Amino acid sequence: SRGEYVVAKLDDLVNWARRSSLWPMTFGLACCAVEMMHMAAPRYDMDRFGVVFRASPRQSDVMIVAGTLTNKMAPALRKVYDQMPEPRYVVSMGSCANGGGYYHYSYSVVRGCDRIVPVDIYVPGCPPTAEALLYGILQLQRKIKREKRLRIWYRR
Amino acid sequence: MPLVYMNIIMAFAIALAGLLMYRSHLMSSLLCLEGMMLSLFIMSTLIILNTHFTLANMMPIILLVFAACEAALGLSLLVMVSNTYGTDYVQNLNLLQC
Amino acid sequence: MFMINILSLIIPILLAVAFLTLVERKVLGYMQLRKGPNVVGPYGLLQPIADALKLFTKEPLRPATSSISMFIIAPILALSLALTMWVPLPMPYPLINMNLGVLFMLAMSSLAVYSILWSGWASNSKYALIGALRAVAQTISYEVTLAIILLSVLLMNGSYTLSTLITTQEHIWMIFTSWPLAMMWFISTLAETNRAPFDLTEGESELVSGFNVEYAAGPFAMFFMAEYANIIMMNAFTAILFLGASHDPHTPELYTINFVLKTLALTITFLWIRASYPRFRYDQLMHLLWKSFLPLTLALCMWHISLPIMTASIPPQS
Amino acid sequence: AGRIASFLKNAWAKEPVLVASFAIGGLAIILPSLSPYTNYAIRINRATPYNYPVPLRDDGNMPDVPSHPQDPQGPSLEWLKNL
Amino acid sequence: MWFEILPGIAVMAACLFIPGMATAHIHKFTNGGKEKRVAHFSYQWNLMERDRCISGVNRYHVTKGLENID
Amino acid sequence: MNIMLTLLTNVTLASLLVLIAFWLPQLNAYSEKTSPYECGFDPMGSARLPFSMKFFLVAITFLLFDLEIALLLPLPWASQTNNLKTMLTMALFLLILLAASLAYEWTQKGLEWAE
Amino acid sequence: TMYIAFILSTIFVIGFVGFSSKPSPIYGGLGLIVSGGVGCGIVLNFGGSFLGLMVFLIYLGGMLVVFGYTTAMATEMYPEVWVSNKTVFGAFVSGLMMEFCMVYYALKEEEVEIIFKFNGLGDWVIYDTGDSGFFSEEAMGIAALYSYGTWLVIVTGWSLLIGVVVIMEITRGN
Amino acid sequence: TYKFVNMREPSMDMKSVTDRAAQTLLWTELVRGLGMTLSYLFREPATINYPFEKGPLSP
Ligand SMILES: COC1=C(OC)C(=O)C(C/C=C(\C)CC/C=C(/C)CC/C=C(\C)CC/C=C(\C)CC/C=C(\C)CC/C=C(\C)CC/C=C(\C)CC/C=C(\C)CC/C=C(\C)CCC=C(C)C)=C(C)C1=O
Ligand SMILES: CCCCCCCCCCCCCCCCCC(=O)OC[C@H](COP(=O)([O-])OCC[N+](C)(C)C)OC(=O)CCCCCCCCCCCCCCCCC
Ligand SMILES: CCCCCCCCCCCCCCCCC[C@@H](O)O[C@H](CO[C@H](O)CCCCCCCCCCCCCCC)COP(=O)(O)OCC[N+](C)(C)C
Ligand SMILES: CCCCCCCCCCCCCCCCC[C@@H](O)O[C@H](CO[C@H](O)CCCCCCCCCCCCCCC)COP(=O)(O)OCC[N+](C)(C)C
Ligand SMILES: CCCCCCCC/C=C/CCCCCCCC(=O)OC[C@H](COP(=O)(O)OCCN)OC(=O)CCCCCCC/C=C/CCCCCCCC
Ligand SMILES: CCCCCCCC/C=C\CCCCCCCC(=O)O[C@H](COC(=O)CCCCCCC/C=C/CCCCCCCC)COP(=O)(O)OCCN
Ligand SMILES: CCCCCCCCCCCCCCCCCC(=O)OC[C@H](COP(=O)(O)OCCN)OC(=O)CCCCCCCCCCCCCCCCC
Ligand code: SF4
Repeated sequence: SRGEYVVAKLDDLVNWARRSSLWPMTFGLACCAVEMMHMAAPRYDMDRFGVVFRASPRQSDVMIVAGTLTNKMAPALRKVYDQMPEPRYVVSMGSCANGGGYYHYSYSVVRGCDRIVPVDIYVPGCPPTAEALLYGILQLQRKIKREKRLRIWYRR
Repeated sequence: MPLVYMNIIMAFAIALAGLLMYRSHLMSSLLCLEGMMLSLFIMSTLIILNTHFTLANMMPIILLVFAACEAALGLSLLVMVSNTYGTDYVQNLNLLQC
Repeated sequence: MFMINILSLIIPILLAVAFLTLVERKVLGYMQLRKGPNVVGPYGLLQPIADALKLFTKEPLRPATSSISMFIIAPILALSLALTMWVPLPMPYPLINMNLGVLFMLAMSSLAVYSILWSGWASNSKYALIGALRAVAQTISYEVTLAIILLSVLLMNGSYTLSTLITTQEHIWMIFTSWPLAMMWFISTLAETNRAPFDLTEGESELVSGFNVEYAAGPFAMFFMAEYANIIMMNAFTAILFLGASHDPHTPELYTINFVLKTLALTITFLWIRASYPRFRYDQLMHLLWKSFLPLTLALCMWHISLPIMTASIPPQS
Repeated sequence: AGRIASFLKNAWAKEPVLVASFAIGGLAIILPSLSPYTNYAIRINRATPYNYPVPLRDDGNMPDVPSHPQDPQGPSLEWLKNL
Repeated sequence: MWFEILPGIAVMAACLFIPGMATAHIHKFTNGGKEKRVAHFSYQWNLMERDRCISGVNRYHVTKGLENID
Repeated sequence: MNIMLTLLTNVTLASLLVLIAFWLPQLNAYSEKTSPYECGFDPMGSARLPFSMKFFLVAITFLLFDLEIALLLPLPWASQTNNLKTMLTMALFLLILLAASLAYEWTQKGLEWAE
Repeated sequence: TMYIAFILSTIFVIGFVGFSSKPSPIYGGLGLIVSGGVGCGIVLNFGGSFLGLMVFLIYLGGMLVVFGYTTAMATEMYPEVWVSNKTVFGAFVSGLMMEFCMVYYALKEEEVEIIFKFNGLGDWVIYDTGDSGFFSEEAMGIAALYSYGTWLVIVTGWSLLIGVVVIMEITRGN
Repeated sequence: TYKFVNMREPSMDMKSVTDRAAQTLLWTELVRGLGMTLSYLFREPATINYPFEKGPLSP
């Protein structure tokens, strides 16, 4: 149908922009943040792919939770996630963010950031290599490529 | 007289009425005082440009100079009052009585 | 036809702003031993388009504590003045030919100051207020120094008309004539456009994005567009004012090519400086202009008042 | 003179900006009164005809006022031509 | 390599060429193939108005000469 | 007329951009999203409380120096006069008085920010 | 006619009504900037480009300092806007109504106020037929500040220097 | 053993004073930093073409 074709093309255009312009928030918690710096480094330049760090949560699309989330820190993480405007995505990086990590059975550690925020991608490792984090970012881009919001709305 | 001069004089009168009727802040009174000189500048330059009084064109600049000298004086007095009392309220300037 | 000329002045400026974003990314990358964007399109040419579409399809929010009226007006004023500053520039023919074309640009810049002040105050957040006050101090210092430097340079010219600037620079360059004022003017334009080392209103290291911390989606894109348009416009003004190009009335394209090349060179110098230097402190910036530039600026103003008289080289009034 | 030399040495080593500023200002103040071209600049400003040269009614006793612009009488800008 | 920056600068230059060339072409188009008259003073404006009046077509750029006086 | 048309065009384009930005995308606002930003924690005070201005004197000196530059701006036209010596004396007098103001403030420590 | 000067005069009066109703120094400064720009436009229509640009630039510089001072000295928890307060809205509406009454009366008839007599006709009518040539009369008159007006320069410079001394002395404290 | 990182004093001869004043007025070290960044601009980038190229690993 003509309307179906138009909405397919339009939401392919919109998904392309979001995929090709990813702005992670400047937010790193523990040793997993050093591998984010090495992904930003010249060897695995993330700026090639349109991935650019922004300090303010209002100007970020991806939250890369990279490090241990403690009980004293979980409210701040949820606050900044809420302050990020939509559409927004979450990449939990490393064992501490994924599950508990080395600190799973601890009184002061949240067992997974997915208890606090809805996580889209899980990147395993302690820490994941810069290539592993880059593969996670590319997998997130391919996940965005499949979103069909206008195609759902037209049939809604 | 055209209606333009009427509007400028009315604006000056409005600014004069604004200064004489304080509300709480001294800063708002200073803003009203600066508006009066803006209206005076506009009126004087309108009069001078219309009669081709060539040598009088330097008058509005001197008007502006002493305008901002007064603004500087008012800002200095305002900072001293704020340092003394904590706020720029005109109610605190009540130690001296008539 | 005048509306057509306005559109021809507006739309290419926005396109040049987007590709200046791309160019700055790539230049900083290659100076930092990276490649910069090269994946989105051929040599990353579609990156600005992707960024613009993403920003304007993202959700913009008004903070609960914000003053909505001045929250909206500020990006509008910023972009409007950024586009307006281009109308008297001769390339080689201005869109709007003004007898006093320089004072117009000074006034419009001083008005463009208030966009960041009102956006910071309207946001009703502490980081925004701190950025706004940094803007106040920066504008104080650069404004006084810019006024006097422009006065002296135009005193070497005879009037306030940019076409007369071209006529003056027919033979040699104002950089050759008055290079010290050129250096101080370049620093003052850095301060005016809020570029490094003077990017204090939007200093990410101390403040989280500064005055536009609460701005998201479209209204943020408008601030970015306004800043980059100001960068290009100031570089073009510097190129016209100090690097004069030969003008042929029958084939004006040569002046346009030379003007564009010099503007691009100055913009690349801006990006180069950003990649090369640390950031000032704003008290140190205020003490830099008043205690270093202002004495030299006054002395050079006296020198450039006296020099035409003592050498019988007073420019024609018209 | 030794005190002045020491002061200038110290100022040039601590505030070269101020030393240069004062030197340029002093040159700006002093030089115009010694340059021989100040009078030339005054004469060039005078020689510019902003307004119309209203003619004089001839009374028959004005030998120094030309009857025609090309007559030898009148001001000459030959000095300005070769300058 | 460093010459991968050139296409972006080339596009930016192409964008910056448009305003000046467009303004020049429009000035020549709306003024009979000649430069747009610069009237910075009342004398120049009066000259333009006189040219409009003497043209007979209400356009100052339509210039008349000896063939028109006689 | 032309300048008014240009200003109207610029303002209309900016307003259209704002309108598209605020109406095209999907909106989902709640209390937590629109709360003020303070690095993840609730602000202790208010952003409307007084913010001390350590350079209050330099601002007033800036007002006066802005007047000085306003006086100096008509110099390019004043250099076309026949009284070149009087013009030069007055211009240098104004510049020397401006320099004297700066020197007095500098030596009396008016350029030092409050501690 | 196009009534451009009259419209700009009306906007001038409206800006004055705003900052005289005095909501809070932020909006007072906003209204004063608007009034300054509109006055620049008025005097540009009347002929003075340099004077319009100068007054606009001076007030843009001045209102910058006022913003910094009202952020520091003259701020409160809930700053007042025109609709926020009953007194401010009452004063704003009174000023607007008075301006609209005067405008309507002047347009409908030759309005003679209790103070002055105003005729409702063309600002274009009141203008002059004569012209200058190859110089700007306003620019020449302003540039005559240095050749003529040596006394004015002296008193103005002395006033500026004394103003610097005074503002340093007032804020000395102790 | 130990060394002083910063305990040198500058010579006060006229040539050195003039050189320092020239460095102050003419931004010599700033131009030096600009030259360093330009050199890095003309050097070869150190970026691999992931995912078509992979960083080295070990057994
Ligand atoms: C949390 O701990 C940390 C980490 O983690 C663990 C880290 O990793 C790192 C490592 C990170 C770093 C070292 C740097 C990260 C920090 C930064 C602050 C980022 C640094 C990046 C840079 C300095 C350069 C990157 C570039 C940036 C940031 C700029 C961002 C780009 C934009 C905002 C672009 C958006 C604007 C655009 C696109 C312009 C708007 C669009 C237009 C104008 C186009 C419109 C055109 C038209 C309308 C015209 C259309 C019409 C046409 C074509 C013709 C029509 C004609 C007709 C006639 C119809 C650190 C330090 C860290 O501490
Ligand atoms: C105030 C400005 C006026 C001049 C505008 C000049 C042109 C502006 C160009 C820019 C447009 C920006 C938006 C681009 C399109 C995307 C957003 C969109 O679709 O928004 C539409 C909005 C969308 O509504 P929404 O609020 O659900 O928006 C969400 C949109 N999505 C889902 C895409 C995120 O439509 C409406 O608000 C109205 C829809 C129909 C209901 C009509 C109600 C009656 C009132 C209006 C009709 C006329 C009545 C006449 C009679 C009155 C008396 C009884
Ligand atoms: C900025 C001013 C506003 C502009 C408004 C829009 C104007 C048009 C915008 C230009 C559209 C550019 C589309 C770019 C096509 C994508 C390029 C290509 O590479 O994408 C492929 C296909 O992309 C998607 O399938 C669809 C993309 C968009 C297709 C066309 C959409 C409709 C465009 C025409 C309508 C525009 C006008 C209507 C709106 C105004 C998939 O590749 P991808 O996986 O990603 O790359 C991964 C990187 N690798 C290869 C190295 C691993
Ligand atoms: C010395 C007296 C001390 C007691 C009185 C003190 C009063 C204050 C100090 C006043 C000093 C100046 C008074 C004299 C003003 C002279 C004004 C004018 O008549 O002379 C000018 C001559 O100016 C001279 O060049 C020198 C002017 C003064 C130089 C600076 C003196 C600064 C002293 C004051 C310092 C500030 C303190 C002021 C407050 C106390 C004009 O010359 P001219 O060329 O025909 O002008 C052309 C006019 N045309 C076109 C019609 C032909
Ligand atoms: C038009 C294109 C021009 C391009 C110029 C580009 C230059 C390179 C760009 C990179 C620099 C940009 C980032 C640097 C910003 C900061 C630079 C800076 O700090 O300069 C200020 C610098 C540092 O001061 P401090 O070290 O803090 O010492 C203070 C002691 N109390 O001081 C300055 O003022 C230098 C400014 C240049 C002064 C001009 C030189 C004066 C020489 C005068 C001789 C000519 C006299 C003329 C009369 C002739 C008589 C015949
Ligand atoms: C009357 C003719 C000049 C007209 C005006 C000159 C142009 C404008 C210059 C004046 C502007 C203000 C001058 C301010 C001077 C005093 C400021 C001051 O206090 O300086 C002190 C004192 O330092 C000094 O050394 C005083 C400056 C001495 C300079 C005067 C030298 C005289 C020059 C004679 C010319 C010799 C020619 C040599 C040519 C060399 C090549 C140019 C140092 O500042 P700090 O407070 O320590 O900085 C902050 C640190 N926390
Ligand atoms: C040759 C003639 C012209 C041909 C092309 C004509 C169209 C050009 C584009 C015009 C602008 C878009 C028009 C509207 C597109 C459809 C939008 C829509 O209705 O989306 C609704 C839907 C909302 O989700 P819903 O299913 O309602 O779920 C409720 C929430 N739980 O889904 C959403 O809201 C999804 C979120 C994004 C919606 C906005 C973006 C739509 C595509 C815009 C592309 C252009 C963007 C331009 C930006 C400005 C310029 C830089
Ligand atoms: S997963 Fe490992 S490397 Fe990452 S934060 Fe936890 S302990 Fe550190």
